[PDB]
Order: sequence, then C-alpha cells, then structure tokens
Amino acid sequence: PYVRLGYEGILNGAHDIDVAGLNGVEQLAGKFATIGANGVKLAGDNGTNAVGLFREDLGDMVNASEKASFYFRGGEYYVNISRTSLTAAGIAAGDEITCDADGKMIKFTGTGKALGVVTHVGEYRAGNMYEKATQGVTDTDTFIGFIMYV
Amino acid sequence: PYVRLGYEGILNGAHDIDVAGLNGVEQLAGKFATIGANGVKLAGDNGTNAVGLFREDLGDMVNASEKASFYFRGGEYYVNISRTSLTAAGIAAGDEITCDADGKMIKFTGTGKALGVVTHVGEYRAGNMYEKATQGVTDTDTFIGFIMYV
Amino acid sequence: PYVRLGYEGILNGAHDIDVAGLNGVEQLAGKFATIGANGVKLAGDNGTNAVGLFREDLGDMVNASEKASFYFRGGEYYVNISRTSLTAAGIAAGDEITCDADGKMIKFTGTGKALGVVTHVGEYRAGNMYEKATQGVTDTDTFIGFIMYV
Amino acid sequence: PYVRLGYEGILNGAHDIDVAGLNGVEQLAGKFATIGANGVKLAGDNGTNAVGLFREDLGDMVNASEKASFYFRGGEYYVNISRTSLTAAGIAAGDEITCDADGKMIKFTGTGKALGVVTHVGEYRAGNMYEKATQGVTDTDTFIGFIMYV
Amino acid sequence: ALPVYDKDVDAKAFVISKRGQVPDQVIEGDRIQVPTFEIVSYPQVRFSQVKERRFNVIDRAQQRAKADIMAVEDAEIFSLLEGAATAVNAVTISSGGLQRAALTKAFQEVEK
Amino acid sequence: MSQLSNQEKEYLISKALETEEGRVALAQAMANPIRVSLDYQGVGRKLLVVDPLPQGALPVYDKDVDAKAFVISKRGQVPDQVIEGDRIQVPTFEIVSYPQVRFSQVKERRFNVIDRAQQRAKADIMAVEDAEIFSLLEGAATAVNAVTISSGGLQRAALTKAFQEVEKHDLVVTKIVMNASAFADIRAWGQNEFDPVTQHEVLQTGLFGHIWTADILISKKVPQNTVYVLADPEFVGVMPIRQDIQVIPADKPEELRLGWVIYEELGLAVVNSLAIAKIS
Amino acid sequence: NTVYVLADPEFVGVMPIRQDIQVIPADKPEELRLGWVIYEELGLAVVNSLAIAKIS
Repeated sequence: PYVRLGYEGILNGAHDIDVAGLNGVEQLAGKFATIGANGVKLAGDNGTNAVGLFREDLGDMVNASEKASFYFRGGEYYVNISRTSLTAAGIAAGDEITCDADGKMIKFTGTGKALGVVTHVGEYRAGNMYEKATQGVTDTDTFIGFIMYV
Repeated sequence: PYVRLGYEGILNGAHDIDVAGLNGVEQLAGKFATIGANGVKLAGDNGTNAVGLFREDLGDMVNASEKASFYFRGGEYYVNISRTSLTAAGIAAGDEITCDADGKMIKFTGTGKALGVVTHVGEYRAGNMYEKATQGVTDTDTFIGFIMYV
Repeated sequence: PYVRLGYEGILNGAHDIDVAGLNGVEQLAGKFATIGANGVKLAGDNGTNAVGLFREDLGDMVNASEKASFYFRGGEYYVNISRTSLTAAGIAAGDEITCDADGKMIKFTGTGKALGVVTHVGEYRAGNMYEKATQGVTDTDTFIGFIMYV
Repeated sequence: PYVRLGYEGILNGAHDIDVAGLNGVEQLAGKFATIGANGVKLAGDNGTNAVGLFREDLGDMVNASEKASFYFRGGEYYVNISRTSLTAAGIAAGDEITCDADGKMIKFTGTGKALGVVTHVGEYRAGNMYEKATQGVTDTDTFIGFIMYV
Repeated sequence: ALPVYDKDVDAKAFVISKRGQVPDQVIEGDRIQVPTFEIVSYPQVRFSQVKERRFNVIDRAQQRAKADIMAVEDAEIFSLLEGAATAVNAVTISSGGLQRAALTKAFQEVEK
Repeated sequence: MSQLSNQEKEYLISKALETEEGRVALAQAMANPIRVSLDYQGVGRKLLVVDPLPQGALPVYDKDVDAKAFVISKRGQVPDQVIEGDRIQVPTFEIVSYPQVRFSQVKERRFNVIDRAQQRAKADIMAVEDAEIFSLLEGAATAVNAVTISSGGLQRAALTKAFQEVEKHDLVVTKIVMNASAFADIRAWGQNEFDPVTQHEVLQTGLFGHIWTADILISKKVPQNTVYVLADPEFVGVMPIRQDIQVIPADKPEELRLGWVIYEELGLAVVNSLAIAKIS
Repeated sequence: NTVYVLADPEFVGVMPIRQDIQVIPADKPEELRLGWVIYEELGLAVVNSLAIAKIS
C-alpha cells in the first residue's frame, strides 16, 4: 500500500507492506528491525522507510534491501510485521521482531515487472520488462505500482 | 522408464510428462521462457528442450543450457513440471511457466549413474564419489544411453 | 520424488533428508539448488560442513546466504536441507531441495557451530558468533541427539 | 559426529573403558596435568593419555616418570585402550580418558607373550626389558585390551 | 569479534551501509510593511531586515540538525548521531551538573 | 532517502553516483594501547601463571610445623592467533562515488582493532583464546567500599590492597559512566569529586594516568601495573591486503579487501591486577 | 566538535532583497522586505556527535 504516494516518489509518507495478515510458518531466531544508521532516532513518517524486501546484515539486524546492482536476489519468505507509526519512520522494532509468511505482499516501483535491482535506496526499481519477471502467480505488468505477491 | 517424445531443440534430452509418475508440487513464482520477443512477454516458437538441461539466468528467466552456473558439485537437474502437456511443445511461449527440480526422466549413459553431472552431449553421466551431487538413482539402471525415471 | 534414501556417513554434521519438508514433516515443494552458484562450491566429506542459513532468490528458488564474498545479499531463517541420499555429501547443489524453517528432519550442527561465522558456500566454519550470521539464540543449545532448531 | 572433536560435538571419536576392580571394586578418575596446586584459567588437557606410562607424583595430578624393569611390583601403568586418530599427539580434553591400574583390572598391550613397551603419546614400539618395562608379567590368553588383574 | 587460533578457522567481521540522498531546501520569509509607517519610524527599516535575516539563518540550522521528520520538515543530524545519556549518571541533579557530566562522554569517541 | 524528499523525483541516480566528500565512520577508544605491545617471532609463546601459593601456618615452632614461602606456577601454551575481517566491494560503485575505497581500508582497519579491544578487556576467556583483563584480576576487601561519598578516596583505597600484590601502577582503566557520575556529585561546598571543576583536560590520581574506555562493563574500574600484568606479543603487524586476481575474488565481479593482524596475549599471574565497584 | 563533524555547503548565501514593484504594492502602495537563502548541509562524520537530553 503506498504505491499511491509511490510511482517514483517512494519512501515518502506512511507505507505499510501488508494489506492482509501474514501466512503461517514462524521464523526462528529473533532479531531487531531498524532502518536507521547507528540507531533509529527518526520519529515520524517520510524519510527512509523499511518497506521493500529485507536482507540480514550481521544476522542480528534485519533492514531494508539497500545493496548494489548485479547479483540481485529476488523473492523472500517473509516481510516484517508493521511497526509503522508516527514515532518511527516505517517499520523499526525497538524489541525483537519475529517474522512469518510463505512470502507476502511487497511494493515494486519502476518500469520492470516485480523485480528490479537495488541502487542502495529502499525497495527495488529498474526497467526492462522482458529481462525481468513477475514474482508470484500470474503475469502482472507495472504502470504506477502494485502489490506483488512473493 | 516410460514412453517419450517431448520436443527437442538441442540434441538429446526432452521427454513426455504424460507418463512420469507423481509430479512435484509447484511454487508460487512465475518466470519466462526465453524464445522470441513478440509483445512485452517473450513469445516465440519452440526450440528448447521439454524436460531437463535448463539453467536459471539473472532476471528470473529459465531457458535451455548445457552449462552450469556453479563451478563445482553435480550438474543441471532443473526440469519442467507442469500440468500442461509437453509432447509437441517445450517451455511455454508467452506468459508465466513454473519449474521445479524433482523427479522426471533424464538420460544417463555409460558406467555409473548413482550421482550425476551434466555433459555436453545432451545427456547426464556419473561424477565422482564423495565429491559431486546426486540426481540419479542406483535403483533403476542403464542399458547404455538409457532413460532413467527418478 | 527423492534421489535416494539418506546416509549417515556425512562427516562433521549435516545428516537426514526430510520426511516431506516445506514447514514440518507434511507437504513439499521441489525447487532447484544454485547454492554457491558463481564461486567454487566446497566439497563435502572434505571441508568444514554444517547446515548454514539459506536464502531464496529469483523467486522460490534457493541458493547460499552469501555475506563473505558477496556484498550483503541478505540471508533468511528458512533453510535448505540438501540430500544426504546415496554417496552425496553435506550441502550440495544439483539436487531437489526440500526446505524448512522450523520443520523436520533438519540438522543444525557440524563444525564451527557456535563461535562460528558463515561461509560463502552457505555453511558454518568457526570464528565468533556475534557478527556474521547468528548460530541461534535459544536454538544454539541443540546438540546431537536432541531436537535441532534453527 | 563424525570427526568431532568439538562443534557440538559428541562422539568424541575416543572411547576409554572404566574397568571396575576386583574383590571389592576400585576406580580412579582421569587426571589432569598441573605442577603443584590446582590449575588456573582452565585446567588444560589431561596428563594421562591413552596408551602411555605415567606415574602420579601428586594427589589429583599425574605426570611423567617411567617405571623401570626388574623385580615385580604393582601397577601405576594407566594404560587406556587406544582411540582412533590422535595417536602421536596425546588425547585432548573433551575426549574420553580414565586411569586404569592400582587395585583394579587393567588394559594390556602386546599380542602373545611377546611384549615390548609404550611411548607416552599413544604409540607402541618394540624393545626388550633392560632399563625400562611396562605392563605385568605376561600370562596365558593375553592380548591387546585384555583384562589382567595387577 | 574476539581473536581465534591458527589451528581453528579464522574469525571474520563485516560492515553494513545504506545509501542516502539529501535534497536542497529553500528557507525564506517575506515581511510586508506600509511605506508610511516605515519612513516615519526610521530605524524600523534596518531592524525588520536584520530580524528577518536572523530568523532565516536560525530556521535553516533548525531543520537540518534537529526538527523531526514530517511532511514539511527534515532532520539529518539528529537521526544519525549516536545515543548518550545523563540519566545513567543520575536522574535528577542540577543544570550545572548535567553540563559537567556531558563533557566526559565526548572523550569516548576520541575527540577528547 | 534519509529525510523528506523535497525535489528529487529520481530514485535511481544512475545505479549509484556520488561526489567526493566525507563518509561518516566510527571511532572508539580502546583498552589495547593500555597493555604493552612487543613483537615476537616464533610459532608459540609459553607463559607461567601462578597457581595457589601456600604461606602455610606462620612460625610457632622449629622443625615440628614450619611455614612455607613456596610459590607454584604451571606452564600454559599459547598458539599464534588471527584477528581478521574481510570486506567485499564492487569496483563500479566505488569508482563512480570516489572516496569509498579509501574509506573502506581505514573503516575496516579501525573496525577490527576496535572490536578486539572491546572483547579483550571484559569478561572470562573462551576456548579459542587465553588472557582477558577481567579473568586475570582479583576482587577487593569490604574496607575499600564506603558509605560516605568521596570518589577519590575509593580509588585511593584500592591502590593499597593492590600494593600487597606488588603493583607498581602504570595506568588506571576507568569507565565513562562512573567517571561522569563522580563529577555529577559535589564535595559540599563548591567542587566536583575525583578532580574538581578547573581541571578536567588531564585527570590523574596517585600521580597516575587515566585511559578512559567503555570496553569494560559498567560500574567497574581497574587500577593495575598494566605493563606487568599482560603483554600482547605480535607475530605480524597490521596491514590492509587486497586480492582480486586470486581465485575466489576473481570469480566475482568484485574485489576483496582483507584486514588482519596476527596477535597473541599473555596473562601473567592471577593475583596481579585489581577490580573495584564504585558506588560513585 | 562542530568543525570536523559538520560542514555547511552554500548553494546561495543568505541575502535580503527588497521589492516595491509586485502585485500587492500595485493594488495598494505597499513595500516588501525579502529575506532568503538556499541551503544544503553536509555531514562529514556525524556518528561522533552525541546527543544527551536534560532531565532537570
């Protein structure tokens, strides 16, 4: 949700990652969510959000997918439970967060499909809808952002 | 070992999925077959193996290969599993086709068959013992170019 | 279906095949192994093995959680159990993978278990367990002959 | 298992039998090497090594000295049946160790009445008895790991 | 990350980074005055300019360093900086006492 | 982003693209230069550590029961140790952004030495390592502790228990929180405890220096003759090394930076060094 | 340590501007005092900066 503030203006205002309660299958080993840099002391919406897929850092931190392009890794088996509040900039748990799903809804922007690359900025984008592909069941084409199912 | 025609695009491999026993469970995510380029999707004429000798690209596309992305351990064993008949068609032109890597007939040849690697005669054959990955079975055995059901 | 029945002569941890994994001992999806695809895979029954953390990529296909020769590609808590079937060994790529995330029969031991880091083959080796992928939290206290956890 | 020797870590690839005494049972527990008073910053690895001629020179500690041939007297042998691997390095703490001798039935070396002696580290050698000797005076039906009362 | 042996497998360590973009901002004010009022008051012309100028220089610093992150507000520095707390030292103690206590924290960083 | 986007409506920025300017990095204090360093060439180092020493029962007779002066030590063996970290980098991002390379060698070098120093001071040893300041040390008698405020007096008091052990006192290894807390208190009337208002650029008690680190757990301060207590042998000094034409770095579209030192640490005796917990 | 830790980039320096010739002065004689800057702020190493909050 927030593809309606998105369409190339992603990571402004409140965005969740969820429109429906996540599927089963707990993840074992707890860990924190933060999207900040040496602590989240970010309070209020806009700025860097923890929307997008995630990546494990030191395996003690999870954060948003903000790597380099090329050797990109597609789908992942969970998204973090929303702690999006106005005492935060997106999801960032100040306790340990434990995740779940078979994979769930995520947010994709760009002129790709459901899969892009990373420019070290939250979420994925990139062009080429014939060198990229839908994640999840059935073909879905991207034109203004949509919630793509892993 | 079972009746096969399939649809070859490279020499050897390809087989029927009409008789190939229990078919493995499909996973959520779609991806394209690289043949042609009519419309946004990639849609061309078949010219790809039906079953086995595929390698995943970057971009989340699947197509034929006799190459292995990894340098060590076993070979290809990425095979197509669908509920769609392959008997005059390969991987689907246009739209999302789902793959797996479990069951279906492959081809082994020569001595040994227990573990396999991939060779570039469109066939699989034995790799080294305690060094390389398994794909084959020591329950069905070859009669020299012979078709094993996994 | 399976490419053998599991052998427990795989050195230094990493034993069993799942009854039917995807989340327990009931229900399964096949999916391909590109575990250390690009890079040298480590021979099992030679190297320092263990069952590491594993990562989905390019949808619902799995590979190693690389973090030690690749610039934060993430990791996950949803693991690969690789086939100890026939004469294959430790982690292997070329297999059908049944996966878990709290299910069984997982093994979660071997060399460099606790005071360990994660290799660029998606295995554990020794070091220190406070950086570079967790060895578990309360799931670090599971040894041989006790019900292993992630 | 296998080859472990730690990492959680139970085999330990070394088995040394506590042979209970005769005419009322006697035991002695594996001894540490420490010079005088009790070892600080852990107590290190055992003074006793399977297949080695040691003598206690301290109450809870065992040390070097080699029993000299000529005129038959009691034990102080503390031969423990050989483990598999680590046979010219001694045996390290976290593997199986005991003491066997002195008021109990013991572990013997050498096959037939032809005997020779033992090195500390776990090796066997030839040698006639002429300035040192190990193990009791040979009897009928005496082989390696056989139970002689001394 | 503690040291480990040469007969035991070497320890590793890693750094993680996120990339950030900072856009430019414009701070500005206008103040509206009636010529009659201005001409007669005299120093009022100078004063109004110097105050509005001062006010803009305060508002640029205020946003960049502090504020909170909202839909019309930024906050760069405040977010990034590392935590430190007087409360560990004592909870309720003089204003003087806080400033003295506070000096010490900086040492830790190797600022001295 | 990092805070509200005001005008940028590009989120790509050409697969990353950045201009030459400072990249933020951590600097921490250490408990590593506190302990003395010297080089060693060999394959292992052997130390003696003092076990229990029997002073036995004091003179009361001659050749019935006699007192013992006997002190006992055991030898322990230390292997060469490795401290290392690797950082993996891709040339394209690095080349366009421009300071990343330089940032990465310094940030890496600092990061490892900092993490070592943190672990090394506090807490009991592991099974891959030996000698840690916290293990080596003894407590202190009930006397050092007071029920009247005087931060200076506690630290002073501690030195005298330490003297019996025969510590000549190099430096005091002190905690950032405790030291601050000592300042927050008052000497009743004017002034601040430990050292007063006017001096705070130099803090010295007993004619001895303070190295202030947070490595050690909170509420603990450690006086000692640091140079005797431990010694850090270095087999090879710190260097950055890069492999990119070696086998595994080659395979990647990437270059590998290695940052290592080959280290050791000896802990002499268990009755040298002294810990105290402050109530101020 | 303000000088190393942050730096102030200036796209435009602060400057007052004065305009007597716009829409509202035309309708009714009025004078406008204009005051503005265009700013950006650089952070050279901002994880050296410590923030503490007063209690009392």
